[PDB]
Amino acid sequence: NQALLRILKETEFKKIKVLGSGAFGTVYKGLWIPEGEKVKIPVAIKELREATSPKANKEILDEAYVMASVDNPHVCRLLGICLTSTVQLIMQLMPFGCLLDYVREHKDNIGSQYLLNWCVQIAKGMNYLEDRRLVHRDLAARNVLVKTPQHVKITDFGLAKLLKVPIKWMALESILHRIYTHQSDVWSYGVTVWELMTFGSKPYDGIPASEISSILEKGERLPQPPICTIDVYMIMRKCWMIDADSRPKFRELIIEFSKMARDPQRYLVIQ
Ligand SMILES: *CCC(=O)Nc1cc(Nc2nccc(-c3cn(C)c4ccccc34)n2)c(OC)cc1N(C)CCN(C)C
Ligand SMILES: O=C(Nc1nccs1)[C@@H](c1cc(F)ccc1O)N1Cc2ccccc2C1=O
Repeated sequence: NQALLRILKETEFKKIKVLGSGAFGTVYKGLWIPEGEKVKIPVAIKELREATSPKANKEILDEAYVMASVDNPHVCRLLGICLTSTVQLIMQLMPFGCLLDYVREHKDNIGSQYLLNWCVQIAKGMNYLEDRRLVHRDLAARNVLVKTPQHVKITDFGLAKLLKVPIKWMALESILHRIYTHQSDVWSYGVTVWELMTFGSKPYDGIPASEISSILEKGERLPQPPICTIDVYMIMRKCWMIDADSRPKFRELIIEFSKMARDPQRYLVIQ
């Protein structure tokens, strides 16, 4: 469906300032000024480094059409694309940033209701992606954007396969065998929840990435966050089982966290 994706000209968007760096390009804050329109729309612009992919623009545009057809409240959608010597991707701006920086900036004012609400919404977005046969591969708190404090969306899924490796978020079968499934995303979701329950701590802080596979093979896992009760830590612990098919499904994670969101004081102990 070609109509869903905007083909932009260089004069239809302007970069204002730099938001951050991705794995393959810089993300800017900018304005989208559609031709023959009286609108100037705040957007996020990601410009890929030139000649970083082997695929030509014809194949990259075909892949971008898929990213422009997702229809879910908790999943980001590609708005436009500009095909010059470099590819430039345009998306709606999320004014509050990524969820990792948000829980760090607002650590003192975040209660149990917010945290369990985020776990449900992320599992809903991931469950929609599994239904659409899309594998994320890079699910982390840095890739969960905040449109408003209680409305989050998942971004940058399928980026590796559509075109330096995030070891501390990957399932063990992905580290050892380069296998990426929807159950492989369940592992990363478990780490993402761990980032939120610790209010943005770094997983395996101080441990080199080359030792991570040895640590997981020994049986070590991320420690229990202090605010988590035993019922909450066991779920994220089950996301880290060696057998990917013994991990919980996203449909089950939605139900488990939704029930806890009914009685948030019973499951998260926050001062
Ligand atoms: C933790 C990363 C982050 O996203 N930080 C911020 C994001 C903002 N808005 C926004 N909107 C849509 C898409 C993105 C985006 C997507 N990708 C892949 C990104 C990579 C790096 C950075 C942004 C990316 N971002 C935003 O708008 C106000 C602000 C921030 N932060 C918190 C400001 C940090 N920076 C200025 C130092
Ligand atoms: O554009 C993206 N992120 C951005 N952040 C700031 C501005 S754009 C990212 C992406 C966006 C989205 F809504 C959903 C899934 C995604 O994978 N995509 C899409 C795409 C298509 C073809 C080649 C590269 C990319 C690529 O990197």
